[PDB]
Amino acid sequence: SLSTEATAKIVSEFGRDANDTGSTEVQVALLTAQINHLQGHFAEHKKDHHSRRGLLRMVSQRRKLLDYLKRKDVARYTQLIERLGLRR
Amino acid sequence: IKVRENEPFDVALRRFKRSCEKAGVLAEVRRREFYEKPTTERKRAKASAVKRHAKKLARENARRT
Amino acid sequence: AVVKCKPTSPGRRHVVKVVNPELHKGKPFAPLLEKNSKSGGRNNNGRITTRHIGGGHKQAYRIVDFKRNKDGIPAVVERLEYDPNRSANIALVLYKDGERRYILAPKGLKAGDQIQSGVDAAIKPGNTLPMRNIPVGSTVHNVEMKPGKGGQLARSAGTYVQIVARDGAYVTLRLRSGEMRKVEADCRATLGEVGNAEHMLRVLGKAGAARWRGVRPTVRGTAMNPVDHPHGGGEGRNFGKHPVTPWGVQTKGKKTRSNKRTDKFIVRRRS
Amino acid sequence: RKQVSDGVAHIHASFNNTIVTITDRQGNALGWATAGGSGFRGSRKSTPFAAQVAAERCADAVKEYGIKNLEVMVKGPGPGRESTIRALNAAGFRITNITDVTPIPHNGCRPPKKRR
Amino acid sequence: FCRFTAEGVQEIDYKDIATLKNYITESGKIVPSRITGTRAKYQRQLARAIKRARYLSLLPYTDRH
Amino acid sequence: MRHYEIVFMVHPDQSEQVPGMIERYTAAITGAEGKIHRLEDWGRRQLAYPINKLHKAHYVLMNVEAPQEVIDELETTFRFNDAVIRSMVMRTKHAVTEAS
RNA sequence: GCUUGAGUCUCGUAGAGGGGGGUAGAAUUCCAGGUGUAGCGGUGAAAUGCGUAGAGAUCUGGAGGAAUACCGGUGGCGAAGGCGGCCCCCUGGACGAAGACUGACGCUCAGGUGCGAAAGCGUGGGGAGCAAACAGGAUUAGAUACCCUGGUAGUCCACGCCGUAAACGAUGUCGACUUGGAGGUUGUGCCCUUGAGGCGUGGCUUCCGGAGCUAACGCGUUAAGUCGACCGCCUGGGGAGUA
Repeated sequence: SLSTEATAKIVSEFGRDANDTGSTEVQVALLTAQINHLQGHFAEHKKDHHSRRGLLRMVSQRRKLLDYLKRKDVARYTQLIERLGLRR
Repeated sequence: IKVRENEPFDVALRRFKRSCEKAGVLAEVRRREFYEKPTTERKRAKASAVKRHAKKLARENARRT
Repeated sequence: AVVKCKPTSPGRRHVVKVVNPELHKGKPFAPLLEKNSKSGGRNNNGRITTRHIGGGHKQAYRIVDFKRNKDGIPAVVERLEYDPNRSANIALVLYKDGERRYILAPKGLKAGDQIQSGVDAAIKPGNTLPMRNIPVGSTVHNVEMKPGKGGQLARSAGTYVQIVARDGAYVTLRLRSGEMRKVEADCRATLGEVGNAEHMLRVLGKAGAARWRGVRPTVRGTAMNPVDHPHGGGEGRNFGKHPVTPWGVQTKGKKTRSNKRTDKFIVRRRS
Repeated sequence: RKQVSDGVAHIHASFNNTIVTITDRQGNALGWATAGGSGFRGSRKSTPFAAQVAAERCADAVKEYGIKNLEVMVKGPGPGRESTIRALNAAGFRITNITDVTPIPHNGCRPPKKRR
Repeated sequence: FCRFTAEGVQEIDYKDIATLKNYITESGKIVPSRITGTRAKYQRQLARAIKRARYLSLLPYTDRH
Repeated sequence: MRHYEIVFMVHPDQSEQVPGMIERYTAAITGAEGKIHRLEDWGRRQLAYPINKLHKAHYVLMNVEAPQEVIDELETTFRFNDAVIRSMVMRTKHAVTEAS
């Protein structure tokens, strides 16, 4: 469930430093890692609707954050989407 | 449930039966589940219990007794 | 998986095919094959003894190792195979010494699982153990009636028995029909249920589909004549008789069990 | 008659009837008497007096067994549940210990809907 | 009105059955917090401890076993 | 790697064997880089109710700190052992070495 | 550009939140056996029903399905429906402390999508108890009802369909302000834990009530009060929420 050591890697890889944990690049990548990890949880059991809404919240949360970054700076937006492998 | 009153009893003195239920749960599941009325009869149980407590702290009238 | 076919033509609208992707699509293991000639219900006297048998696609018999007497040598499952002679799929396993055998494929099995037989095998589906070494309450299949007989209970696809009790040298089982049966504890059985549990969800669709299964058309007794069937007759669909077999034995409820030597092993009949 | 020493007196005091059965310590019954077997048919079957007279008619026909001390098993609410054991103490027996054996379920099977 | 580990703080354990016998009656039933005066936080933890001791046969479910 | 609290009862006929399972199960945990914290054997004590047969079984407390893949295979060894009666495993809660 | 909006991380807290898999006890039912005898059961009363083929009662052993007494509390969680024995795994949501970071990324939302009590439907199982339908016995002038004895579907499981409730605090969502008291639950700060504490600060929630509002009942800091943003809905009753 996106443990502490998993979150420490993403902040040090996408952010400017270890303290830049709130940037849009970090937040989108942080949500994407939880989405991909929760894919295997929802690959099975076919009925966990309560947690699926929690997944659907961060799916829309990523969408709102990505649209803000696209409107703010296209160069950082285009660099982020190729780094995560999304935006069909 | 269990009572002895070892030697000097000469009488039942079986208040340990009514100390837990001895009638309460057996005359409650012998019929009438509804899956519903336990919610309704318990909402009104504490609704009247708190008004007997509300008038327990609001009985300060003279009443001339 | 279960697949519904599109109504492109009559005889196809009501077809559901059970296609199973991991079945090996190539030719089977040739050294474990031999001929299997059709009989058509005929016997040594050449007369049809079992009706509605004849025709059908040619099928070669596959030697399935039911006994599972290779003890102490682990076997790795190579691939799943289609067996035309049985309702279930068969697993081709490769032993550690280079010997290949066909076994009845259990429910949970893929191409790569390691199985072993004997007495020292662990509690795993596909492993064969004597029933005094199998815990009571577990589900087993390929059950033997006699020590070394080979395994005769719960061999169809999806069928299984349950070890209900184990008292002394006899083990009481719950057969798939719902019959309590006692057998020798020296007998072996394979853990788990038999695979291909989607078999009974298959609908044939057409008359021909049953025709190439080896099954011939079945004629109703009412449609027959009094010289042919005990029902026979009828000037405008008249029956007026108790339902019986074509040889006079009453059907629709008549206990034909008369054995008197295996009844000691039966505890409770089916319901 | 076997001349038994002790025993257990099971009481099945249901809503409509009271069944008093005196067994031994191993649960083998030695005799019984019910409120509906002691006359009292109809509304007089479910009353503490009919349970009281059920113990008096259970005081005999035992036992020949020669019971001196016994345990009382009370089951069900009953119209009595106290008169049937008061008469058992006054019948010439020694009431050693009493326990409740009411089959109280822990939310098992579903109760019926009857008697609206 | 009495108090328990809400003041003398320790975590609820399912093994020290000496303290758990004070919160069950002679029939093995769990005494409510309205009698012992325990807080709801530890009453829920106590309920799990009683159920756990019942599972490990350290405390009886009832006296009719 | 999580803490655990394993408590299991053994059949009284194998209570002369109650040390024998200790080195087999702890070496399975320590063989998978698992830390042992307690070996609290309570002995053969009275049961509250008869469990599947006569009472007065033997208790063993383990309270180990082990990964997931070794605890569930140890649970399966409790399943297929007729001596083991009614085993259970608890939360992590930073496994302690107290409460005898 | 900036930070009081919103959001992320760090350390913790509570919870029947959800899904999957095992396991424990009581109880009901059924089977076999032992003891044991004329009633058992049911009702306002009675009968259908069960029983001398030996019932009811009691004990022992076994097989099954369902649900978790006590805890249990206008207690808690979830957007709603709803969720409670215990344990293993996965996982969602909420709250608190003091810091760090992004820098308005916010609110609502026709269409659309997803979830969605119970009953019911399709396929395959299961079926203890309960129980529509149905039968018999009662009541009644009549009783295809209320009562009793039974009893099928269903209630249970796996995957889909149905999208309907008095789906209701009958009160849409988000945001700001406006006397108070008495409690519950869950964090946290300070002081002496100097003694079942004292003084504050947050989230949720229950009751009573000031101003204000309302046709009144009543709501009343979780407003039906004072203001802003957006969506949906109503234009007398029947017809009819029908064709």
